Amino acid sequence: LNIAVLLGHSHDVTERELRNLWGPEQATGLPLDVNVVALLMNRTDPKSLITHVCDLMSGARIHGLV
Amino acid sequence: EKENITDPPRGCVGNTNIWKTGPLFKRVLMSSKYADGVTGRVEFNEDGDR
Amino acid sequence: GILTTAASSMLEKFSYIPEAKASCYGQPLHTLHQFMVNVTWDG
Amino acid sequence: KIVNIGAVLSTRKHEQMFREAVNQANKRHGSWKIQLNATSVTHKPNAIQMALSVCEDLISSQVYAILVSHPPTPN
Ligand SMILES: *[C@@H]1O[C@H](CO)[C@@H](O)[C@H](O)[C@H]1NC(C)=O
Ligand SMILES: *[C@@H]1O[C@H](CO)[C@@H](O)[C@H](O)[C@H]1NC(C)=O
Ligand SMILES: *[C@@H]1O[C@H](CO)[C@@H](O)[C@H](O)[C@H]1NC(C)=O
Ligand SMILES: *[C@@H]1O[C@H](CO)[C@@H](O)[C@H](O)[C@H]1NC(C)=O
Ligand SMILES: *[C@@H]1O[C@H](CO)[C@@H](O)[C@H](O)[C@H]1NC(C)=O
Repeated sequence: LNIAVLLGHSHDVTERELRNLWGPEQATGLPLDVNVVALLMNRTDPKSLITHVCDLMSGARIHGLV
Repeated sequence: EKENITDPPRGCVGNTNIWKTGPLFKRVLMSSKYADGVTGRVEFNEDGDR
Repeated sequence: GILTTAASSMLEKFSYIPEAKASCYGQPLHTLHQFMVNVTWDG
Repeated sequence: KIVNIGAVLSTRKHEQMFREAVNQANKRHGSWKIQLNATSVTHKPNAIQMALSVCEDLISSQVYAILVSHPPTPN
């Protein structure tokens, strides 16, 4: 389903490899409406954590938080 | 009455560094001995209870 | 891979897999909490 | 200087005696330069918005002690 992966600044990880992390892979994709959303965030304070969690849960009903 | 007076900053805007005198202020709360009160003689134990 | 494997293996068990909450404002039957205890992916 | 004191504190009788106790803390402690400043947040049945009220009312307030004083919740 809709699954959100969000990171900060660890290991200098960008987002383009996370776009290309699932696309050509997952040959055994049985459900249809499965999408991934990769995001970065500068601030890991709990105000913005709860804010982005509510934004992604309101963001087309994301069922998995990473 | 003590030194190293530090304050917990605006941690909701770009701050993740913890407040270093947290256990210091907690130890101040641990040594809170009182003999006044309508409920009675209030004092925190080693577990922080009445 | 663990999330998609649990979702695909729960789709064969139960049909209505997407069951989410709309928003944080304005105030459980089959979850993957009790499903992916036995999971192994990519060996 | 000034100290914000925040609490989950809605029913106005303990607003009144809380402001009274703020006045009494600046009364029986001499004429020291510290001042007090109250902060009160109200009921939310959803605890997510309780934490929302806590974070957008108490972090910028720089409070030192937070008191939950509402037992009889219907949930
Ligand atoms: C985070 O925000 C600060 C202040 O605007 C800025 O200096 C810093 O470069 C930002 N980090 C990134 C890369 O988002
Ligand atoms: C504050 O604490 C430090 C140790 O953490 C101590 O060295 C110092 O003497 C204290 N206060 C000051 C700045 O004198
Ligand atoms: C002890 O019990 C008495 C009688 O209820 C009352 O003073 C109060 O509840 C308690 N505290 C003290 C030490 O007086
Ligand atoms: C794995 O766990 C699930 C939990 O529902 C169970 O249904 C399934 O039989 C288990 N698979 C085996 C055979 O180990
Ligand atoms: C002091 O107390 C009042 C009580 O409503 C509060 O609204 C205010 O934020 C506090 N002082 C300031 C200017 O922050």
